[PDB]
Amino acid sequence: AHHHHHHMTYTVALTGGIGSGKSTVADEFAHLGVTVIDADIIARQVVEPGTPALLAIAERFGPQMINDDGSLNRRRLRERIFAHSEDKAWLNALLHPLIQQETRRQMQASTSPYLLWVVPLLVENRLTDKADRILVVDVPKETQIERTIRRDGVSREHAEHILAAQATREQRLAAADDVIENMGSADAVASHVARLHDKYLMLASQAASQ
Repeated sequence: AHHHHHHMTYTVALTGGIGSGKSTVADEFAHLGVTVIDADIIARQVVEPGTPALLAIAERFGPQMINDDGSLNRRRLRERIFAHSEDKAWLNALLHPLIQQETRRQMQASTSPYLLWVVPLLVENRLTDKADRILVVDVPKETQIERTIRRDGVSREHAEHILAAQATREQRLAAADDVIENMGSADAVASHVARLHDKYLMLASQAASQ
C-alpha cells in the first residue's frame, strides 16, 4: 500500500424508489465529473469470490451456497434466508457493516469536490443522517410500476410486491433537501442536475473550511 490520509468529503445521497430514474440522474452527475458511489454495486462487490462475506457464507451454510466457479449461489441464499429468519438476521448483520465500510473505503479513495452516493433504501434503512444533503428523484407510483414491468419483464403484482416494503412517495420527499421530478425530458433533467451540481460545488467548497 501507499500512505494516504483520512479526509472527509461532502456527500450528497441520491435516493428514490425502484423505477424512479436514479441511474439516469446519477449518470448525469458522472458526466459532470462527479464521483458516484452506488450502494447496489457495493452490495455485489462485498460478496465477490474471496471476500470476507462470501467466505463467511460458505462457512455457515457449506459449499451448497457457492457455485462451481466460486461465485455466490444467489438463488439458494435467497431461498434460505426467506425460510430461516435467523439466517436473514445473520446475513443483514454481516453485510450491512461490510457495505458501509467498503462504501467509506471507496469514498476515502475518491478525489471529488463532493460525492454522489446512490442509496435506494436511504429512508427505509434510516441512513439519512449519513449524508450532508439528500436528493430525491420523484415519480408517481404508477410510473414506478410501469417502468418496472417493462424493464424487468414482470407482472404488476410482482412490481407491487417489490414496492410494498419501500417508503411511500411522501415519506421519501419528507427526507429530501432537493427534489428532481424525473418525468421531464432528458434535457430538463440534465438541466436540473446542472443546477444542483453548481449548488453542490458551492456548498462543498464553503464546507472545506471545516
